Amino acid sequence: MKCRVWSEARVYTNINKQRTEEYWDYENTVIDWSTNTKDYEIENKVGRGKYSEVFQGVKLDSKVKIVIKMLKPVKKKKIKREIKILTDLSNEKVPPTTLPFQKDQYYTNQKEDVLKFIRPYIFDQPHNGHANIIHLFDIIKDPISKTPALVFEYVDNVDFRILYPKLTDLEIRFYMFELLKALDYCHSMGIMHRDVKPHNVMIDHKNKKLRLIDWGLAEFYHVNMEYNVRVASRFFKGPELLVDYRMYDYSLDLWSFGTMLASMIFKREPFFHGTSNTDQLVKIVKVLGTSDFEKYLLKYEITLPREFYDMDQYIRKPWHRFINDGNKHLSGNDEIIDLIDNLLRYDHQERLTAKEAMGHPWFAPIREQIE
Ligand SMILES: Nc1ncnc2c1ncn2[C@@H]1O[C@H](COP(=O)(O)OP(=O)(O)OP(=O)(O)O)[C@@H](O)[C@H]1O
Ligand SMILES: [Mg+2]
Ligand SMILES: [Mg+2]
Repeated sequence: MKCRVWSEARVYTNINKQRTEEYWDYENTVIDWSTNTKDYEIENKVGRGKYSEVFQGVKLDSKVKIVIKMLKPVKKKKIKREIKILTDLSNEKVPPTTLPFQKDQYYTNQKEDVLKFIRPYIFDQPHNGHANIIHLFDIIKDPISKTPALVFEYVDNVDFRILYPKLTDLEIRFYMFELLKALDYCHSMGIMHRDVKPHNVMIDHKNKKLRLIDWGLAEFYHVNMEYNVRVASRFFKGPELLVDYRMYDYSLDLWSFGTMLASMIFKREPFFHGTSNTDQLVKIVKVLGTSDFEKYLLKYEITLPREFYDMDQYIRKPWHRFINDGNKHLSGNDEIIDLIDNLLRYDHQERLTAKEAMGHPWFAPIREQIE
């Protein structure tokens, strides 16, 4: 019961009032494990993360190449949550983002101060964002090792530290547009991803194919719910997580998207490089400035956690200052700077929504090629 000023999502506010217990209540599901990995031939390791080791394999009946995510020990409800979210997203018969746009059903937060953040531009067309969500094929648990495991669609992915430096301006615009479609869809489904970052974005470059993976930290959005702030990874944590504003929403994903984008555009990786939890906030404020930070704390009447009282006064760094000859081919236009500026805001309510971001001028060359 931490928050003083209450906050609600600007968009898609009431999805989980519309949808009921059988959709969002992951704790009261029972996982239908497959008793055997007999349907699969498990090959070599293709990746890892904080919560898993991931192995390439083949589904023997169809010969489809898959991955198997072997889950490290965690609370069992986290496993139920990942499975529920993945199945909700894949099993929706008519993805809401494929339907005709309805503004009154979109901008659902009707507070006067929140409505001022509606942008003059918006992508208002149906889209295939649901097709950018990784597909879960099976749930398996070996009888001998007792290891819970998730079988997914395989993506032929290269580490971002190898791929991203090779990408052209137009290719970054393309892929980041694909990511926004995925986010618009999961948000429309009343779900926050909460771990948006390069390692969780599979790209098969030769097939121009993008998948948003790793749904293990995702959560259902409920109006005025206070969430744990110890989620995501240090470098991608929004200001709300650092100052312990627990009543956050889908906009957290857009901060993460923005920080990922800022890294690609300015070629500084990671963009906010904190040496500790404390210093992570310092790295952010060093950029956005102390002045707007304090206005933000005042707006929500946030009592700053104890650790941040040794913070110095910082003058805002204009984005222009991040431009240099190494990156100017990606950063040297007004459009990208304005996009980044409108994503990376202290106040979560101020940030572009996925749909607004998709309608931003920077994506014009991508939108042009849709029809
Ligand atoms: N479908 C896939 N195709 C190819 N590689 C994958 C796939 N799924 C996962 N991987 C690889 O395995 C890694 C770990 O998977 P994932 O991100 O789902 O697990 P995690 O342990 O929850 O990660 P995090 O530490 O970000 O929470 C990924 O970063 C990726 O490199
Ligand atoms: Mg991951
Ligand atoms: Mg959104």
